[PDB]
Parts: sequence; C-alpha cells; structure tokens
Amino acid sequence: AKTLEELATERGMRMTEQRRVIARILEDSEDHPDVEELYRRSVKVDAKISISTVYRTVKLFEDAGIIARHDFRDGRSRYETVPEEHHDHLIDLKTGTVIEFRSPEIEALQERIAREHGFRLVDHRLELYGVPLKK
Amino acid sequence: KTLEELATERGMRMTEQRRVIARILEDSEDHPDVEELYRRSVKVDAKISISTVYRTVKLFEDAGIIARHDFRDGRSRYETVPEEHHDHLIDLKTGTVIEFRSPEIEALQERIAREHGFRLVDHRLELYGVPL
Ligand SMILES: [Zn+2]
Ligand SMILES: [Zn+2]
Ligand SMILES: [Zn+2]
Ligand SMILES: [Zn+2]
Repeated sequence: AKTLEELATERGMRMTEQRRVIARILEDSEDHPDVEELYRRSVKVDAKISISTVYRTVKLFEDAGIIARHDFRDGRSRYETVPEEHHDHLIDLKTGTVIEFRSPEIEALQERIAREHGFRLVDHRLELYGVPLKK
Repeated sequence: KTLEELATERGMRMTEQRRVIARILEDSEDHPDVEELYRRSVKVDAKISISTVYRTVKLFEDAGIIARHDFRDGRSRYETVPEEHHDHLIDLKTGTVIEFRSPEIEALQERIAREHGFRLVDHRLELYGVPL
C-alpha cells in the first residue's frame, strides 16, 4: 500500500522532513488544498517551512506526476493525491474549498445521453459550484 | 442590437473588416474555432488577415460579447453568449459540438449539491464522445 512520500522517492525526488510534512498534509486532506492552505497547515507543524518550499514541493510533485492540479473557476488552484478512483467536484464558492462526489446516478445518465445523440462516452468534465444553504 | 453595435458601445474601434468577423461570428450557431472564423471571414472579404481576426476575437471576449470554451480535445471554440444556458458534448473525431440541456441532469445536480449542504448556483458539464 503506497503512501505519497513513498510514491515520491519512487520517481527520484529529493525528500526532506519539510517535504514529508507537506506530503502527509496533502495526503490527509480531502478538501483539495491550494498552495496557501498547505502552507498554513504545514507551518502550523514545522515553523521553519516557507511558502517558497511549499510551492517548489508542489510543482516538483506535479513534475513527478504524483499529484493532480485542478483549476476550478472559484478562485484557487487545487491539488490532490492522484485519486485511485474517478470522482467529480463540487466547489464551495464562499470558502473555495472542494467536495468530491461520485453519483453513479449521474454517470449512467451521462452515459445514456452520449447514446441519445449517437455516442460512446469517453470522458467528461463535471464541476458544480454551490453556496452554503441557510439552515 | 447587433454584435458590432454592441462592440461600438463598449468603445471598441470597428472597421469594415472587424464588422465581417462580427457578423460571421453572430450568424454561426455551430461552435466555431478561430480558424473556422478566419476561413469564413476571407471568403466574404479576402483582405481579412489572421492578425485582424485574432485581435478582434480577443476584444469581443474582453467586451463580454462572446464566450470562449477551451474543450479537452484541444480546440478553443466561440459563441455569442447565447442567451440560453446549455451544456456540451464534443465529437472527438470531427470536432462537432452538440449542445444539450437535460433537466433531469440539471435537477440531479441540485440534489447532489443540497445533500452536501449547498444550493447550486453554477456548473460546467462537458461530454466527450466517439460515434457509437
Ligand atoms: Zn464523473
Ligand atoms: Zn478531486
Ligand atoms: Zn455553447
Ligand atoms: Zn447544464
């Protein structure tokens, strides 16, 4: 069973303690943090960590292909550990944070409309943008 | 209100040529790429350059007059801010863009959002296909 720092070294990345920290945070997160939120969380644990380190680390993870970058039109470049299974995204517009979902209801529905117009579905991009409901 | 009139309101400098491109873009309910715009532009006025078509398309986007969609097949496609909301299905083989609106989907999107504690105010749905 592969962890992310374990999965980094596999692709010849120079890890340090600071990067393992940053790797553990990202791994542990299900909200797909941007660079800035990883920083705040990381610095909370290792105060020596710079924004410089976190940006480079992320960009280097991205070159290793061990994370997925997402540019949603919320207001943030969101990052996650490559998902073992596909899912879609819902974005809180108030806080910019991200919620993953797999509705196979929707998957099937998308699968069927491809057909209705004469198509086998090969890919899709599905993004939802919500505001929090009042109570 | 035509496209060019709409552009001249925005304080955009128009010319004969920028007005052809404007009308071509306007009448097109397909989802033309810039090269499509160009090829159609020249047939109507042969002294329209590619430079001119690039500039003009850029400025129509800035003015809010048109929308650009960067689809995953790698072609940027354009439309006139069609007044209807609709989603997209892209034939990867031909670049044919088939538009749709499926109130099943539109409501099942609502449900998903409400179950996670959200009211749905926007989305983006794009489908990618190969003939069956
Ligand atoms: Zn999906
Ligand atoms: Zn995700
Ligand atoms: Zn469209
Ligand atoms: Zn829709």
